[PDB]
Amino acid sequence: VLRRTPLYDFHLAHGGKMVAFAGWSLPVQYRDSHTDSHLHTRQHCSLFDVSHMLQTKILGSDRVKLMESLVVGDIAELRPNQGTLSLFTNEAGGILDDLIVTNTSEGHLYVVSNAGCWEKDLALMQDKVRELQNQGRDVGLEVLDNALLALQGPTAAQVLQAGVADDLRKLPFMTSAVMEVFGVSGCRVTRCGYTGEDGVEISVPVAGAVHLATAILKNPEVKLAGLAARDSLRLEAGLCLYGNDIDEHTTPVEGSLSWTLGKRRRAAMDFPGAKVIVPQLKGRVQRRRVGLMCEGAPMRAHSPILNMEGTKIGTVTSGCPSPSLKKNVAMGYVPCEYSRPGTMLLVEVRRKQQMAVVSKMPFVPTNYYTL
Amino acid sequence: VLRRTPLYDFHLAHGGKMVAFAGWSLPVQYRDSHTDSHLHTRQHCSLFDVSHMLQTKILGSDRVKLMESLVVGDIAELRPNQGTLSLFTNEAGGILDDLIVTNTSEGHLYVVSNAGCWEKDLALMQDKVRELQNQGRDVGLEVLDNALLALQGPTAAQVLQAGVADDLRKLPFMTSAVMEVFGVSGCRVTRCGYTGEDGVEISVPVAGAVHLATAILKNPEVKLAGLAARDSLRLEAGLCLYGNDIDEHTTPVEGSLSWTLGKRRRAAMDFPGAKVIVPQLKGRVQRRRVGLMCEGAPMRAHSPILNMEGTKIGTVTSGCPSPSLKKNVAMGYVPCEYSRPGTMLLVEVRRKQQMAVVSKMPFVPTNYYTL
Repeated sequence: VLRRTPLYDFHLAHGGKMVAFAGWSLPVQYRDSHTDSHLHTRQHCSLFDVSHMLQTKILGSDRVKLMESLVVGDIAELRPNQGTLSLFTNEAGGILDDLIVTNTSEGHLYVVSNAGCWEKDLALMQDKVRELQNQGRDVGLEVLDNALLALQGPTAAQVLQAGVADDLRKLPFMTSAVMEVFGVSGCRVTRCGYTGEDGVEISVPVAGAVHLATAILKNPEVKLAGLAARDSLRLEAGLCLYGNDIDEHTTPVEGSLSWTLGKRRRAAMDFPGAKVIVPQLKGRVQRRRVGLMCEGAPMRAHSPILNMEGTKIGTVTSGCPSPSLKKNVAMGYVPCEYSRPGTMLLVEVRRKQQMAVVSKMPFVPTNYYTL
Repeated sequence: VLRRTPLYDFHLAHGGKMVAFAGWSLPVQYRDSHTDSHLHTRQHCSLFDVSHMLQTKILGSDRVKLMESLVVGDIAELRPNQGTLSLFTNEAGGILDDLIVTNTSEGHLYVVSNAGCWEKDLALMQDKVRELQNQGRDVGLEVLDNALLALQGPTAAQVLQAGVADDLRKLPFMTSAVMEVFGVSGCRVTRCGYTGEDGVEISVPVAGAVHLATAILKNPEVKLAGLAARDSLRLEAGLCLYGNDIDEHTTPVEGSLSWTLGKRRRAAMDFPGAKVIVPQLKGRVQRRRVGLMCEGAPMRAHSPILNMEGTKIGTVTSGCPSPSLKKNVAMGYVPCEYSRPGTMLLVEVRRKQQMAVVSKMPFVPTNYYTL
């Protein structure tokens, strides 16, 4: 039995083709092809339903201490209403999940993590809360019930602007604020996304979720976008998909996510998994996540990657055709000496080797709104 | 990595033999044999750590409507601070989990459900919360972070009475109240248990959990008890163990839990699976959960139950030696014609047919405290 978000009937009413995703029923696409939906997102904007993601709040005076004991980012340095992408890492340096953490001006941390890792992540945070409370510290956690919508694309901001009093130009990439959206009070708008385009994510009380979705969709610039387009868009943007490109068996260094380590904590070697991660940062690491491009048929997950001498050196973790570049793009792991952009490699596609080239990611330049 | 309750160290210092249980680290027993611990519980009182159980609060003016859309009991009829055992059912009439729900004098329902089904149960309630909010109703859900202790036995009330101002003789079976216990304020004490004896359950803030357990244990009447004893006690008491005696393929009627079906609920047919369940109340049921007793080798779960001619008619769901009766006890399903107490049957024990007798449950008379 698949779980349903507050927009379930909304999706079906608009031609959504529902499929199973992390135990939820979500549209893989609607009436337009996922390829056209993908292109529409980069020229205008698309609305995605991400209400299945886990939304939590960390309360208490020791909220930052709790969070930093679990993630690799510089959380203390976050200014009010400023957030950062980060990772949950275990003592061995493996990635438990990727997330976004925001320091709200309400005195709490607002966290959003993967739908497919909600049981694991919630238990992890609960365990830490329990640990700290037993030590007499002040901390707590709340699971939010709000729906979550993502409006992404070059015209996403202007579409939302018609529904908010706040001048969105004051909401730079990775900052957020609580505002009334299209009549719905208590929404949190964050300048973020999973597409590489400018965009916002809206945490909206369920009672007003459908109203908000409809209000946004009424704008000619907007079209709904499903799972397929969401995947091709994030891949072109060089963004990881937990469970595919990174997992508990990959550290932030192997995953080419060294940038997620907080500036202060990286230099101090003070973060979860540092004993394994630091030596890798210095160079002692066996593999690296790289981007790959090729012609012909698309490279797919689990496909072997070989050098020109017939030796298997790695595996593709994600891959699909790129509508924006009209080439096939993919992510995979290869030894460091084969990770330089421009390197030619062989990838098994449909039981036959195809010539591919290592490419620097993102494949499609991002268009974030920064000051 | 096993999750730890706040009493992790407490258990280790008291001789607790830790084992994995639903992803948590809990003592299967301590220094005393589980059979002696069992006998101790029915003569004095034992302390059990059940902090791994899911504790949730349902908020809002429509909290009762929400819970009733998920359970089979008459929740509205519960007096302030009165609770009842109930069941989450699916549209097929099967049971998703058993639970205890209390209608607190505050503005919320206090729910306690199985650790082994927390992911399932939490998702069920959270999704229903969102569905009702979408419909314009007022409801919410909070996951409590408190520990949970159960003090069970004929001298349990006497022991706890030394740590509370409230007159426990005025706290009847299945009623509860917020109290300061042994110096720890904000605890919720409920007159309930999983042993058949008189007893209480104490929801206590993590910060004061160890203090409370330590204080309770100072009284010589008390001895810690683990999982093995917990299981033999509940079985003798005729109490179900979700996943064993009842599951998604057993209705409340087949599971001999017709009493959990609310009078009003039966007439309204407004609970999941009512179309299937209610009709069975007439007698249209193919099987029924019963208690079994025998000598020699213990009856074990999954063992076939046969009539005296040797024809298979059912299956054992739970079984273990009974310290209180000095015989073997078990639960299982058989057609209604063989459910009358005293019925002679055969059970495949250690690959051999062994004679058993259907026994009325509870096997051991309960000692619940009622006015």
